[PDB]
Amino acid sequence: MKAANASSAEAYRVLSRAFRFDNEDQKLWWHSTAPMFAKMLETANYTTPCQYQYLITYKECVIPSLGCYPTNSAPRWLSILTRYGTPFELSLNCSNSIVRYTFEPINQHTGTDKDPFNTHAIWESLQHLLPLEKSIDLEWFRHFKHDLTLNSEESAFLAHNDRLVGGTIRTQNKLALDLKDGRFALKTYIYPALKAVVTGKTIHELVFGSVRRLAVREPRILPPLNMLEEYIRSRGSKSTASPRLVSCDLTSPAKSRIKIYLLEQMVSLEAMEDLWTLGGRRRDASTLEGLSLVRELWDLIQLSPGLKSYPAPYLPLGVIPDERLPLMANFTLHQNDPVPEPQVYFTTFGMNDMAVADALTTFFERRGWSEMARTYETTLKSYYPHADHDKLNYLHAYISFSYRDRTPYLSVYLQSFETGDWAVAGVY
Amino acid sequence: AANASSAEAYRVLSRAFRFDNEDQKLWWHSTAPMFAKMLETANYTTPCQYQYLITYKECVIPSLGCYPTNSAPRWLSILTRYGTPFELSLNCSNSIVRYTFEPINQHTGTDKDPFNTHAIWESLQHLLPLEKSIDLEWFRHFKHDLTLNSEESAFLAHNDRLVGGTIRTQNKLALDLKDGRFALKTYIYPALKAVVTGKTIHELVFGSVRRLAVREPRILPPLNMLEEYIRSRGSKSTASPRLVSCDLTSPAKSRIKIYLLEQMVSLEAMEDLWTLGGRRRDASTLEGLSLVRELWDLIQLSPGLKSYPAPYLPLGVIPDERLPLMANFTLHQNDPVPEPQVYFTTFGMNDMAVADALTTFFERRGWSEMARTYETTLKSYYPHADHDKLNYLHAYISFSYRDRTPYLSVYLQSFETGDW
Ligand SMILES: N[C@@H](Cc1c[nH]c2ccccc12)C(=O)O
Ligand SMILES: N[C@@H](Cc1c[nH]c2ccccc12)C(=O)O
Ligand SMILES: CC(C)=CCSP(=O)(O)OP(=O)(O)O
Ligand SMILES: CC(C)=CCSP(=O)(O)OP(=O)(O)O
Repeated sequence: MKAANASSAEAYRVLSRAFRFDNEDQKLWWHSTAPMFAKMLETANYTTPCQYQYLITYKECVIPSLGCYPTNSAPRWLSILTRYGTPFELSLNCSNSIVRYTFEPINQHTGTDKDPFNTHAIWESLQHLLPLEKSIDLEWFRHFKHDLTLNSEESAFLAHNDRLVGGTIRTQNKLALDLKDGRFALKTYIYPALKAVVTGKTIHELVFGSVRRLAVREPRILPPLNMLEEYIRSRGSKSTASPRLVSCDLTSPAKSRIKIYLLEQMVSLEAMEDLWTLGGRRRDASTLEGLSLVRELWDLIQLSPGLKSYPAPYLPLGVIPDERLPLMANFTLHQNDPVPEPQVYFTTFGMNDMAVADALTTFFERRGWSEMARTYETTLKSYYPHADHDKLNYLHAYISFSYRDRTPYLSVYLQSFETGDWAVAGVY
Repeated sequence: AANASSAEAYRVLSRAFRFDNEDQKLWWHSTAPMFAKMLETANYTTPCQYQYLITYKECVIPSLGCYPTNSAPRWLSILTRYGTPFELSLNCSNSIVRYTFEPINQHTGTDKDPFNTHAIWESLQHLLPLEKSIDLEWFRHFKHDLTLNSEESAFLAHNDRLVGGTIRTQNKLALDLKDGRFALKTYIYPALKAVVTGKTIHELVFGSVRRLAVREPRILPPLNMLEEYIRSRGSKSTASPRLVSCDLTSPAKSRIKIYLLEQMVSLEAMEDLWTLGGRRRDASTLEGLSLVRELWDLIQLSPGLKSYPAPYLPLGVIPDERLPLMANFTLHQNDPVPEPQVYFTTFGMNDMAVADALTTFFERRGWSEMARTYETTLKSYYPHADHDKLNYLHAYISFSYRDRTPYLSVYLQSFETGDW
């Protein structure tokens, strides 16, 4: 019985017939990622015009910022975005059927001596996106980018001394788009790790210092920021959780979230709960309903528990993972709520994909997400229709969970590379 | 322009050798150019070069498992950060080439031997007839006490939640190649023993040496001192027992070396290991301490507490990590004080910088040849590498100060060398 194949997605096929590509890399990027992208839009019930709209913006504004087509045979920028270092990833917000994607902007100067840590390329991507969406605001972006990524002089200093960082993934910042309502919302992610190296500060001081400075002009972010920092400090100097990155929405400050992400090396339900409740600071009924769903997801997904080291910096393409990763959580500073809001990440990368898709579909059924439950596995398989589906262990990078307005919110972050007809065209 | 693949013994043996599978052939071409070039530059005689390379090819290569690639199942050895089961070291102070490997056979990693506790017996069987001075008395003792038996293996295999991402290596062998003969050593990793028995690695190792000391009372004093030193570091010590080695030679000639992993990478940490927390303060200890400090100053290890790294790295992935220090303490039967050897763990550091540090140290000791040829030879092992960007060749530099002689070895990535 012939099976569904994302390369048959009509919007993918039509756009392929329409599009001008002026280099090979972009063309490869399009054919590598668009089948899954178009198929995901379709199955998430985006109207046909919206499928076209989003795939065109992606092709015209984003693909030219994904650098050369990734192979193991030629140099490429390795992005912190995925374990394979590819600078593009789709996520399906399953609870709302919203498609999002994240990319790390890369341009000609990325990784050359003019931008050895890729701290400049993001401006050029913003330049292409800004005219498309009136609501895009860069005020907070500029602030965090200035405080938390390498400037030019820090870059040249670290490039000369790059013995200090060896094989460190260099990503400074990434952008993501939430696709909704014929519009998009823009988000950024900023990785202060190398900024920490060069300033001799810790990522925590950088992140919290920058947010405090911002709270001078935006006092409403201060109360959740204070609670967050008190929670972190309370975990002590041997905490298994450490600040890793910060995100904010690129819209007006009044509407923008700041999200502070902790890497949590202890994979256990207890560690997850502690993050969820900020060590028992959140005891409200809403938190507790959310908590029952965290526990349910924990029990379905069956992550391998225990302390997890940092993984190998990246996996070459084609390499089957043999690893399990730290959890993650972010804490959102809402301006209308004094208590930071958590979102937790079940880091499934390396786990059996069909098992994980089964855990997901069970969770979907239980939530009454009838259609999600019905279509999820079939659709997932269609993204990689030539794979040995039962042996895949690298599609599901993360499952997110938060509980917003008494509403379960879940996204899956999926390997997004060499999809559809591409493939034909020990210790765990 | 030097290239290890031009090494004559490697070229000539490559014309001579029968290989019965691809894996052994790949292993030979992957490792032999560096191994032959290393023997050449360490001034081994032509006959020794051939002799060591042949025994290596015939007795050892068939025990290295499938050729390591990222795209097929292989045994992941603790021996290297890439899980490859072969590594050459050069004892720079004596020009002695040594190598370590983890025996692997057909049953390794299967339900007949899921933790690779049996393969070693087969490798020993191949080596024994070549070296009369091999003795297994202490080896049998330690392996018995410190590695999984068949029963514990099946239990652990059925309960591998208890293992998780842990590298499973039970035991390794090393050959010191001197004077047309070789001395055999073993390294025994009691980590999984500890899981199944409920013992700490400390209890296992010290318990095992104490049971041995019944038959060999002379090892007891340095063992008591080592243990008193370790106990003195308390339950939150950043140093803990990791492995044990002994020579596979007659007990009267055999050293037992107990290894501590030291997560605190600092000069202070290294000095404390060197002097066993101030218990060693004789002139010879202090002379050695000077050299330790000088090495410290030259090598410039990234200081601070180092976490356990990823269990292993995929081949081809350059590291971004810095690792704990190591030290071993030797129990000599004629000396009541355990003798330390410390390890500067350079893995992940810029290799040319480390090579420059080493060259300077060689100069200062007047190892004038060592200093002249080291960088050149090192480059010739990986002649197509972007040498200045390499940060994974030097795994470790060892140092001890033996009968008032500086003793130094470098442990080097030994994989895909020469014209690979
Ligand atoms: N790979 C990222 C985590 C991540 C996965 N998907 C993402 C999408 C957007 C931002 C971050 C992510 C990290 O290690 O930190
Ligand atoms: N890889 C070993 C240390 C080591 C490096 N080279 C060696 C050679 C022989 C024995 C041990 C080693 C460990 O992690 O414990
Ligand atoms: C998967 C990880 C670690 C980060 C991305 S979180 P995100 O911005 O996608 O979160 P939301 O869009 O707010 O759900
Ligand atoms: C490099 C590490 C951690 C261990 C091996 S020590 P070794 O047996 O090679 O030391 P010697 O041969 O006694 O100098």
